[PDB]
Amino acid sequence: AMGNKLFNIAQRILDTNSVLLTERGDYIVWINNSWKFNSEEPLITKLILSIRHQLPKEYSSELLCPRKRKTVEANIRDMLVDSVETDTYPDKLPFKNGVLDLVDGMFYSGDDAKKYTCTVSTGFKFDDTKFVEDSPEMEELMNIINDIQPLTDENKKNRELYEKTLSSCLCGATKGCLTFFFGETATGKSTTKRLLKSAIGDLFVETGQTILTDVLDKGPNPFIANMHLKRSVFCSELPDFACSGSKKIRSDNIKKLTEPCVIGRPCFSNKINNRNHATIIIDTNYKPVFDRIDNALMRRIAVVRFRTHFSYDKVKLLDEGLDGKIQNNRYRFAFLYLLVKWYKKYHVPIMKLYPTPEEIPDFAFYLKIGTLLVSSSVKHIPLMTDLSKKGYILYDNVVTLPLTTFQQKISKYFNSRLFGHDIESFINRHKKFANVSDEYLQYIFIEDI
Amino acid sequence: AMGNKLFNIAQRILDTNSVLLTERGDYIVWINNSWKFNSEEPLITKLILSIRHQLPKEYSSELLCPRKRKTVEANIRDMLVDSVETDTYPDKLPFKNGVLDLVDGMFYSGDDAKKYTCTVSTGFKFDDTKFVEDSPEMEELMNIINDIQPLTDENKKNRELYEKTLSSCLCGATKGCLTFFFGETATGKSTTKRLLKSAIGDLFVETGQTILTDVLDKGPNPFIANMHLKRSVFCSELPDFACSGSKKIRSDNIKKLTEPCVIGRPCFSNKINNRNHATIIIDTNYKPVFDRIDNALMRRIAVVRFRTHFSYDKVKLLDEGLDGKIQNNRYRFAFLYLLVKWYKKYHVPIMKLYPTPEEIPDFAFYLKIGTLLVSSSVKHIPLMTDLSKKGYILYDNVVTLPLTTFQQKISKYFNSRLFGHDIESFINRHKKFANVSDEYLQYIFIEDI
Amino acid sequence: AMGNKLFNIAQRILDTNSVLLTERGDYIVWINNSWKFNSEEPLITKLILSIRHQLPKEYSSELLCPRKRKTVEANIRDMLVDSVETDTYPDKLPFKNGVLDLVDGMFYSGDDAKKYTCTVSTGFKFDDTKFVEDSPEMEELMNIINDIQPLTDENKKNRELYEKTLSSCLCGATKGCLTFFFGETATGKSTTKRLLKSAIGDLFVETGQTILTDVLDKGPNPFIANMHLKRSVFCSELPDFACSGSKKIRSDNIKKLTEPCVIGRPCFSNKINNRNHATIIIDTNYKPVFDRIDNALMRRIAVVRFRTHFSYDKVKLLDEGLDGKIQNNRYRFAFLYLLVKWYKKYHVPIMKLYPTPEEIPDFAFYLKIGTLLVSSSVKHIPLMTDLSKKGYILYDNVVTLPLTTFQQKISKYFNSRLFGHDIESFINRHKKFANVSDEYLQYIFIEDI
Amino acid sequence: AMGNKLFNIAQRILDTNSVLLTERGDYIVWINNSWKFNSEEPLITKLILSIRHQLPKEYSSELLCPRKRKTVEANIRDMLVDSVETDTYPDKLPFKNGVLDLVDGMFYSGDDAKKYTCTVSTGFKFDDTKFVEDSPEMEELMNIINDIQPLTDENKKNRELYEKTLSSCLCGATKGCLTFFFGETATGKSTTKRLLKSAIGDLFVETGQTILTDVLDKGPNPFIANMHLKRSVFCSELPDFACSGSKKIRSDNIKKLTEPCVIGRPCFSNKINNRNHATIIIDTNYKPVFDRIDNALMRRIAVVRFRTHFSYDKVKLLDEGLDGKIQNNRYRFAFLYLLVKWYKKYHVPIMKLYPTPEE
DNA sequence: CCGAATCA
DNA sequence: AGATTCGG
Repeated sequence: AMGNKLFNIAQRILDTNSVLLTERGDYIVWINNSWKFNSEEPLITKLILSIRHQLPKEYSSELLCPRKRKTVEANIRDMLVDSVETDTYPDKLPFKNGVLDLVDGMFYSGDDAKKYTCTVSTGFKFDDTKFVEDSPEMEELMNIINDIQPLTDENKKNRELYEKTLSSCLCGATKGCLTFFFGETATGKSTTKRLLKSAIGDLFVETGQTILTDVLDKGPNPFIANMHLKRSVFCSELPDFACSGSKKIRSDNIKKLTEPCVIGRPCFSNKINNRNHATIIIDTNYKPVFDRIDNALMRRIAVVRFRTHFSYDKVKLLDEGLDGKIQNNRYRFAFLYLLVKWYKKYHVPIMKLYPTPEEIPDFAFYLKIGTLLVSSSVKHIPLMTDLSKKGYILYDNVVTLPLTTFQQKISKYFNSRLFGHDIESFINRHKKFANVSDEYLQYIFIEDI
Repeated sequence: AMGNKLFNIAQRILDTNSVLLTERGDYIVWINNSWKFNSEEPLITKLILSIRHQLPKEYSSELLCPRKRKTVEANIRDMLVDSVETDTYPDKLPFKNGVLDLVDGMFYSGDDAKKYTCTVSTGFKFDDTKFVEDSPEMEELMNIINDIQPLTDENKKNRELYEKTLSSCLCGATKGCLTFFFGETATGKSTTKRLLKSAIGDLFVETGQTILTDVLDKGPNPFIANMHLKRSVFCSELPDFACSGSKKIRSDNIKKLTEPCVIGRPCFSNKINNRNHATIIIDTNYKPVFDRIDNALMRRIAVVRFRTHFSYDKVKLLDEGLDGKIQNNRYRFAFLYLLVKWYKKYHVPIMKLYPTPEEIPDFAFYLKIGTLLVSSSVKHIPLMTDLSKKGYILYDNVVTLPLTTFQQKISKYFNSRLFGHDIESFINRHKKFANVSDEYLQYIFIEDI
Repeated sequence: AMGNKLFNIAQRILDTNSVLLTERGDYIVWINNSWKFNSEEPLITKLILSIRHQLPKEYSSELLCPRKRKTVEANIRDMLVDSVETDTYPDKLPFKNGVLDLVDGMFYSGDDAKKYTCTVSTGFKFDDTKFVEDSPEMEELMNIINDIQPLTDENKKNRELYEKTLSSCLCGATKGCLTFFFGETATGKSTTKRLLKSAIGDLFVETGQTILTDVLDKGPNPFIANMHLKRSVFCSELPDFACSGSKKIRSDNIKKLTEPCVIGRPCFSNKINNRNHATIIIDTNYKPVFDRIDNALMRRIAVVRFRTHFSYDKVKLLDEGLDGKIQNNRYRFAFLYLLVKWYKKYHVPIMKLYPTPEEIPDFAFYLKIGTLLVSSSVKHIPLMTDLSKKGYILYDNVVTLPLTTFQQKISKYFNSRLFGHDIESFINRHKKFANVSDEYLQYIFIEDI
Repeated sequence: AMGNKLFNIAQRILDTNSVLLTERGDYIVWINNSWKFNSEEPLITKLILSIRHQLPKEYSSELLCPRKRKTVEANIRDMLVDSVETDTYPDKLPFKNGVLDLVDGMFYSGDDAKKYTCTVSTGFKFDDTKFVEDSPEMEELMNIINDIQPLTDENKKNRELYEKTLSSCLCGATKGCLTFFFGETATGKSTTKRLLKSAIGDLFVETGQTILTDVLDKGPNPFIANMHLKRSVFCSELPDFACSGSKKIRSDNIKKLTEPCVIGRPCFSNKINNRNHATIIIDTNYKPVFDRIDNALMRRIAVVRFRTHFSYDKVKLLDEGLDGKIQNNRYRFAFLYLLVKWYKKYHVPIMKLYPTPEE
């Protein structure tokens, strides 16, 4: 009683694989060299209208009927059963004209880009003519970057880490180590953030201190929903941690933002499985203080220092008109080319995210403790023969140092007053009582081992 | 089994580009020289009925069928895939008869106005005959404005800032610096607000103190939904900040209302991406007090003082019948012409929004502190040779002044009693402890540098 | 494939302009000499059925089909594009039989009333036979009103203000000055309220103290939705303001209820633009106390005193059976005729709403202050030659009087103990500190000018 | 392309006036001698099916089709324009079999009851056989009432006021003076309340202290929404006023519950204008304490004292099995007859509510 | 293939 | 001069 040919048209459309069922139970369409997607409005009908010209005239004429078109859309929905997931590759950069590869630097379009299923995109059309190195904009932006981070051997490690972070901003996979941009106000962090935002378009997203000092998994969370399927996250506006009224960075939150699928409820929808592919960068003017510090957190945190003010390692004047050029996307393609070059230099063929926690006072204190306070163990029991005369008493098969002796000897390596709050917090977090008073921390000095 | 010509009619309609798919997934229509839009009811059918006369009789007759008309509407919906965004230009003033340019003062209509995609409009038809300068209404309104803000050299900067703010009320872009209307009751702020509202019609919107002292991003927020795609916002009814029971202006809220797309959930809809193009003006009778004060906030805030009462820099009598004339829109076109003249004088070709925070007691205190308490740095370490004898002790490579010395010397420049709460709050927000008692603030006097 | 004549019928119907598209995007119909309206159910089909007899038999027969009737309704919806606003005139009184003019006292019906677009109505049919002056009910109601408000020269101003307020209860425009009904319990305020309610039917609406002491703009607000497009509002049940546990009247709320379109979200709908055409009257047994007092509020507030008890300026007995007559609408048309007469006496041709704030203790205190404490200005600087010897010290080009002197001299005009809380609140709201202790209020006595 | 006869059938149905449009924008139907009403589901189709037999066979066959029946319903909706208000008379008592008049005591049914438009009803079928005076249940209930309130000259005023309040519980108009039931615990107030509830069926509604000490007009208010179109409200559970933490009775609330159409937002609906025809009775064991005292409140308050404890003015034994008879509706029609007799004694021809503030 | 029934 | 089915 209906059109048999409509199912044939649906089958032919699904042969092209122009519409796919996402793992989240959503539908995507391949229109205008882009994987367009909208949960609110099914774009299947729009896809049918787009690809009607790619079909015999006997079928394109039938597709003109909205009723028949909706019938074909329903047929496609029914046939599409396997919820095929997307956005697997981390080395492909989508555009409004297709996909650009980060490996060879070759940009794909049309069916070449259709082989890649990218739900999001950079938000603008790709232009290879502007995507060149021998351009005045490229040279100007290189000068700007050198101003922000000098190419000096003292800053060579810091500059290289900054370049690696910027290259990893293009990564489509999880970030295994958080990056901190430390410095003073207007040291180039904001300029770098604006340049990255202009270069990557819709892939950019920024947030404040909310996710860093508050529990994300509490009812709906717009921040987590926005951060899903992203390329880079900027966490600016941190408070004076040394002063009262400022919260500490929650290590639990930092460890939460390190998984491929970070949990968090969206608004009036069930999309808790938020895929985390974004490079999270923290902008601050002060050295952060964390509520909890451990080896895992120190291996999840890297710090980049900005040491050149623009009126430090150097002082220069401020360019007022450069902000307008950034807002005009004059250096967008130059920044993109620089990021591609850095990605090839560093992240080709494998992503690398190494931690640098030694640029934080509390982190440095904990690192020095760990280098000097290796935990007691059964393997350290045979050392009791030499450690008995040094105050270390064997308590429950553990080499234990008295709290008084520990506090006396911790003033030799650390300032007992500068680290007084830090030392007290570390003790309270790691002290144990023998009976009531022979308080000990299950750590051993290497000076006595 | 249906009409093949219906798709041809849809194609011809979309050739005219009379209907566009917004970035928010909404549909707009170009009817009666206006970009009409309604999410609740799709105006596509109404657009088809409007433009049926612009089509051959073979097609206009077919469009008379509501079923065929809905079929063509569905075809248009399917063909429209690219969610083209609108309202880009900040220099175009829409009307019910078309678009008026702020650059050359030329008003466009019909297809000339169709080139511009304005979702909102002034809410009334444009009239060039009333849009003249050599009119009695223009002279009367100029006299009224001079009464509100005298053309005196003492008030010349204040008057010019007020004129710049009024001209920027026509801006279709983000406001980079909040404006404060400070004064006493009935000093002309309400008259100016009413004149602007009558001049700009639907583009006007006003709000209370809710957005200034409360967190906007908390579930649904009607205020943010209303403020989207606006031209000017008035924030009146501020409390006595010096007295108890009155909240402080949240600097976080002020910084939130400074982005092109301010977040905030509407009512039973997903339009969190609220575009902010409105000039936010704050009406108050008292000098505001902020919970947090920083350089960014002071660069985001400007203050305009009203110094002429109407029974100050001058005192005059009250005109009871002027309110009726304002409500009758007698000076609507005169006010519009004055705003166009001011926009050409100031904002042509580029918008300018400079901060004036020095008209606020706490802001003035913080500005004087910043001029006198430049933060310590490594660049200031070589000054330790001269600063050691002046009480500045080098602590962790930071030039640190004792809290006692800081409090003693802050009474020389500031009244230690008048600013006692302010000084204490600043210290608590910016003090750091050396060990327990050598409390310091990482700032250096210039009298000793 | 459908009926071409259906569009012709729709065109003919829209020629009559029997259905109009409101500014709020709603549809109204002109049925039974009334502009019926319902957002929940479109009355267009009912209008088509009503006016089918006003069409040729070739069309009335076609309109009998519900499918064709719905088709014509959709055609009318599509053709109706201009969202024409309604309820402009304030001088027209709608009825269930048409519209009564307040200017000439002539009642219109049918197409004469169709020229007027009134969304609301009095809720009952008009009867000119009962709308007469030479009736026993009119004389009885005149006696009742004279009992409530004596026709005495002492109360002549109060009686005239009461009559003006009652006449303005018929106004279809914004009320520029709030009215207060002050007195004791059962002084005639409730009787007047009941008489007005019976006279005006659906146009009446009453509310409690919620809108006076609470913030209206907080999510949904049924009160604002009900008050829209109304003629009169009664705010009764005020607490003992001098005693604890009673909130103060928010001046912000009072100023909010003074605009043609008062904001406020309805329930599960977007009708925030609530048109305010109602005469707001406050019923209380105590003199109100406001959280904030200013010149604008005092110019927005009028007070009417009821000085005749019914067991004051006179004491009479209570009529138990008069309440039944009021509930039977016996004096409805007499009250309507009296209101029309008062409107012609006072509000013809222009509405007049003058403030009388001098009947409130705090308001009287502030009025006396303003008469005695004119604010200092540059125009008052030349008076410093005579004011220096009187304690007025010129501080920052402002004539400043010490707080001690101000408190000493404020006890001469005001009772420093009776107004002690009022004087202290005024000082705290208006005091300024020279350095810490030469506290001043920027106001000057006229005894020294 | 439809049938012409459907509009004619709709016109004929509307001639019978079996369906009416309420003032609240709702529809009511006259089925089984009752003005049935439902906003959730339009009962128009059911009414058409019911009255298809009252029509020529040429039309009943057409009405059998649900689609044609819905079409006729749409026609009726289009033709129904005047939102005629209903339930005006305060002297008519609706039932499931019709309406009983409080003036002459005559019960109406069918088209006689159709002339009366009652959205609500007593919730049970009327029975004149049980509605008689010479019944053992009537005598037993008279004894019970005399126990609750003695027929003594000392309590003659209190007894008469109590009888007037019980008679006014059947009033369909506004209550101009609130009535208080003062005394101690289990003095007979609960028994009288249960008897009234059993007698009046659905027309009864009972609440606690919420509406007496709190602000009614604050967002949705299910209590006020339920109180609409009611005949009597019982407000029990008043706390000890002397003890701290117990709120006082708000005079504003009392004045609010004295208008024909008391405001208040229902839940997810627009029924703010709630008609108030209910005789509000407050059950308490302490002398009331009010936030404000004034003549109007004193002119709005009536006090009835219960002075007979059932283990005061009398002390009698407890009848445990009487509650079972009450719940079995044994004294329902006897109580109804007593209420009608009291209404004729007091409220014929005019309702009367006189305050007693001196108590 | 035309008409009627069934009809978005 | 819904389309589509069923009947002629």
